[PDB]
Amino acid sequence: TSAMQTMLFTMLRKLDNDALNNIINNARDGCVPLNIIPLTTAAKLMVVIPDYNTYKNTCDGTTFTYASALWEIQQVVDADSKIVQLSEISMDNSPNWPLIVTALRA
Amino acid sequence: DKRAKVTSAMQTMLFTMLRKLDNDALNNIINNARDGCVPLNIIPLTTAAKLMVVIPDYNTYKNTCDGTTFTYASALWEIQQVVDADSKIVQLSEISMDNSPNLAWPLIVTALRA
Amino acid sequence: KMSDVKCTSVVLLSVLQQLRVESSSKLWAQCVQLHNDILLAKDTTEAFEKMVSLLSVLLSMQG
Amino acid sequence: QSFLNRVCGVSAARLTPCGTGTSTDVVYRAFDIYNDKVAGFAKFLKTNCCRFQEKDEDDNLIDSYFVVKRHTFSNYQHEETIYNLLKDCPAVAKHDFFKFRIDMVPHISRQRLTKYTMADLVYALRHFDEGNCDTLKEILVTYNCCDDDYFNKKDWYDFVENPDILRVYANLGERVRQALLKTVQFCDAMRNAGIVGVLTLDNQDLNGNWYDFGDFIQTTPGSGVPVVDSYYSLLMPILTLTRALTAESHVDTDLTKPYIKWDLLKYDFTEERLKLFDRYFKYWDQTYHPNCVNCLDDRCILHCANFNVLFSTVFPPTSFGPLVRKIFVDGVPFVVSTGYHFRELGVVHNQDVNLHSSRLSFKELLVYAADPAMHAASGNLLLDKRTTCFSVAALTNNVAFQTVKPGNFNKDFYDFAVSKGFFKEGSSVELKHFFFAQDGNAAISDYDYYRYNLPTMCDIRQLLFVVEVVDKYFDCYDGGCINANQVIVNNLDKSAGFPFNKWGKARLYYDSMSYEDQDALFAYTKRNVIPTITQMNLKYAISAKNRARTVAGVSICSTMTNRQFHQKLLKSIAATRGATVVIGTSKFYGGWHNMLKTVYSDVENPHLMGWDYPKCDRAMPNMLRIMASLVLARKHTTCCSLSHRFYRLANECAQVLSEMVMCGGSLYVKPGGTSSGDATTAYANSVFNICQAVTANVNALLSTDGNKIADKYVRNLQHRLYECLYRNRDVDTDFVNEFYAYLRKHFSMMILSDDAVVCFNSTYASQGLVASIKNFKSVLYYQNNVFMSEAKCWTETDLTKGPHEFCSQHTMLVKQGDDYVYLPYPDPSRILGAGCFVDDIVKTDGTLMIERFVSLAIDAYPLTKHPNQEYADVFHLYLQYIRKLHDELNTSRYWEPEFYEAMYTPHT
RNA sequence: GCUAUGUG
RNA sequence: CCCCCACAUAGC
Ligand SMILES: [Mg+2]
Ligand SMILES: [Mg+2]
Ligand SMILES: [Mg+2]
Ligand SMILES: [Zn+2]
Ligand SMILES: [Zn+2]
Repeated sequence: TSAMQTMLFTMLRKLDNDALNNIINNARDGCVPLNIIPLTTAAKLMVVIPDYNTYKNTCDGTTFTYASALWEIQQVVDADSKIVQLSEISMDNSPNWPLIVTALRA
Repeated sequence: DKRAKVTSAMQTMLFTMLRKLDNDALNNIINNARDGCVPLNIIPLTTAAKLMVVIPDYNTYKNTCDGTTFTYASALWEIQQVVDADSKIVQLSEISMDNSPNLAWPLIVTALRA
Repeated sequence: KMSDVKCTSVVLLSVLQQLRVESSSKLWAQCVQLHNDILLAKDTTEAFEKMVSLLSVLLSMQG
Repeated sequence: QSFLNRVCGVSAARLTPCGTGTSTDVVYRAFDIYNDKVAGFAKFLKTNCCRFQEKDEDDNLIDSYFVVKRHTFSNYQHEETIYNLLKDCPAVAKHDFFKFRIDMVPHISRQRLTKYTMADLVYALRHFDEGNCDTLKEILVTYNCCDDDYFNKKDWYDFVENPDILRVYANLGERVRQALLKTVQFCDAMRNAGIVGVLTLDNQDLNGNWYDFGDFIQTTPGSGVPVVDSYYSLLMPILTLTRALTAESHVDTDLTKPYIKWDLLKYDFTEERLKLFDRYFKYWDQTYHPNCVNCLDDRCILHCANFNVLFSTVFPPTSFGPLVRKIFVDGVPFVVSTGYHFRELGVVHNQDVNLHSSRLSFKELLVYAADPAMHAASGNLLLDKRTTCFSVAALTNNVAFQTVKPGNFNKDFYDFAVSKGFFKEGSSVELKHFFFAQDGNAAISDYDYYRYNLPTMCDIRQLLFVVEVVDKYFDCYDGGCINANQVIVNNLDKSAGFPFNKWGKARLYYDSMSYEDQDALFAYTKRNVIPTITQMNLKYAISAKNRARTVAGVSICSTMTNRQFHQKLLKSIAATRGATVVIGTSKFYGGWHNMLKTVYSDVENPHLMGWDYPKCDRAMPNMLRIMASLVLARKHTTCCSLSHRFYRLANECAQVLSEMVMCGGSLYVKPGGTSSGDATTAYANSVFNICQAVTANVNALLSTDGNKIADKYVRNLQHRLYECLYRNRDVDTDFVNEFYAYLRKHFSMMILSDDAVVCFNSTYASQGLVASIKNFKSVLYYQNNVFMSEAKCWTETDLTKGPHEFCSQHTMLVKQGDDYVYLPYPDPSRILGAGCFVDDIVKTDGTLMIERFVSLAIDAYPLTKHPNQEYADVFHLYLQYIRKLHDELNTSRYWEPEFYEAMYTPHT
């Protein structure tokens, strides 16, 4: 029951594609997608960021990288129904935790 | 013997399956027959109370059973319940064209004879 | 190379089916669509793109 | 311009010469010929007719033609004498008789005929070849079934890819029905005029008019007899391909009128069938029994069933199925089936019915539980929009939504395989066979493939000859009813079907009933009709395709009697070696070489040809399944009477052909086709395979020019073949042996269930004297409603390489011992995928994997002889893995390869 | 007698 | 929970 996950992660490490290890080590930090990742251009993607260092790595200005692909940030929910802009959050005012971002395929 | 056990099981399932029939519209169309026999394909078509429609998409829903009443098999049917494929209860207001990709197709509506 | 992609997609869908995702029909339908078009695929590119889709489906819930 | 001024006459039609003027045009049309010289249904050149097309006022071309045939003066005076006795019929084309000086020569001018006759459409549909459809395209365009841009889509002809082509042919259907009505009126005029003759298809316009009166003989008026056997018999597939009697569903048989509101309680329709027969087939000489319980022998059951196939397309689909009746047990009203209404066999009433019985013992409650009457009466009404098939009831308030679990992965064998250098990029061997997982709608999407089954008539004279030739392929066996103690059942721990799978397996029903109870149940089925319910199970296999596989587990009350009815003949077929049907023959110990040398027997110019059936389980017509069951029941002249044999046929046709199939907790009706869980499905499939091959040879031999045949024995065989089909109604029991010897000499076959390989004569097929792939394609187009793709079916020219594909095994010639031995080897991807993917995770235990891998290595031994090196290393990898596993936990011991080469040496 | 695998 | 028919093969 439990060994099938370990065998899957063993052959996932044996695969060593950049998108796969990128997604699993973002999941190691707490960055979790809430829907199925789409491959069609201009389709919606939900993803969560749990802390600010994960925002430092994963979020990149106005277009953030995920699964070795860039995604245009549109709208952010801080799980309190407060619509967060891109100019609002900085490291000066990091207490606001995890915040849900929508995106589109470049 | 175990043949007595399986014949008791089949006896009880025959006894239950005859109580499930209610003999009003069954007796009407059987006794209205001329030779005393009818096709089996019209027994639930003219005798059954419940109707179950399985609808695969949204464009089939607007043609067969849209609203709270619909006409199939020359009768009026009142929609009792609509249940999606995950066995959850679905309201009638959820079924719309903008909400249709969020629904777990197929829908299994349940109607009663008027 | 591409054979290990198919051999890990079958065990990924096995882990998903063991995590009771087949109770949800809407998720299991696109899981088996991704898995069947992984196994029918002949290139490494589309196989790895559908692989990150199926792995993102796994990493959606905690497991 | 004087001859063109003469041909118009008083009809006042603007005419242009279609060919060169004042001389005859040469066309290439299909004819139906029977002389002492040449006989058959083939294409010829017609060189005695000069044709003129009629123009409208806006000068676009019109379908009306003026076919002027100038012949001898004798036929001129004869046709004038006969046409004066036929000009008052409405269905006779206008003939203008005149003479003209081209040197006078007599001229017969016909008015407003069509470019194509009925025989052109019949030959175009019955001899169909892609890329040679110009006659069919012209007929489909000039009658507005479709415009000319419809054919730019390819796979337009295919019934499986493009099912709108049935909607295309349904627009030809009403013209065909009007031609049938005009044929009946012409036969009435011939009988009332005292004229005896034969009606051939090429003498009938596509408007329905009749125009060739040369061969007709006068008699006294009122005593004329027309011959319409070849006409209706050749026309019969077109009536259900184009759906000709679809206008009979309307209120006064008019298409611009609504449907008939038939009564829901009506089931008889016998007067309706007789009225339809006297409307459309009035001068058909044989008697028609609407209910086939009044049929003399099985060659009358095939006849009346072939008419009931056409006539049952008019009647509503609710009237068919079982006929239930209220029956009291201790004054408790039940509802049980005391009959059945068949689309093919008419109305069948049970004989032994007990309206009041105080007690219910085990046999009768088994019959009452297997009945769909109680289940479909107690259940809810169902309207399933996922399926085109007619749905009757739903047994639960739920709906079953079963899925197919993906296959478990054997990581250890994959690590061993990559340790041995397999699955490098660019090698010929890779993984292509996997367990394909399916979603919830898989069972109903696989059940919806029964929409390919269409109601299909057959050429009944041709089918009645072909059944006699197919019965010759089953002569060396013996059969008959065996007793209940003489039955042999392989696995008792199998499921007993619905609803019996709740209480136990088939072991419980074979241990609970004594032999006297089973024999009483068989005697009941010989006098009554028991309908049953077959559950659709999802097969769990490994394949290269994405499709799901569904088996139809038939209940115990059908298979228990079908075993006693068929077991002796099926065991006799499985025990006999060297015959055409090769069920029961090993491929081991030189059995593959023995089978291949049995096929390669004495054929002079041998090629190898093999074909496949597209959707054989689904698109099989009901006439051919009935014919297969009749051929298999022809071994019963001693132990069963005619009534017992018809009731066994009706039981099997009600249990495995038009059954009430339960796909996921809700009952549907099955439109037809074979069932995979039948007690006789492989052998009925073999009968159907031999039937299609024999009728492809008949269509090959009859559709060639008999003048162009060099041999005279073959030409006399063709002239006798047309006569034995369409002239005599008796079975010519020594020409059947001659045709069977001809097919054994020039068309030797190997037949397993639907897979087949033949060893045919090259110079005979290239001359068009035996069947090729083109004749198979035409036969499967008009008798099977499928398109056999030519890209799948193969032809092999060299003999020393064997057949390309038989039982999914490739063959190679190898030197084993000292003589050259054919060996079967599989695709290495199949063996590798069976090795690395298992169906259940408990099968990855070592005590089961040693057995699984030694079986896989026994199947994979003949790859070592293959010239490709990685193919040869497949068996070495399997053997090294068995060595690894056995060393973890002597030729009769299984870790050394002479054990695996002993399985293919002919001495055992 | 059980299990497994191939073939349709 | 469901898992057909037939034939071949292997181990006890
Ligand atoms: Mg003619
Ligand atoms: Mg096939
Ligand atoms: Mg085959
Ligand atoms: Zn008859
Ligand atoms: Zn018998």
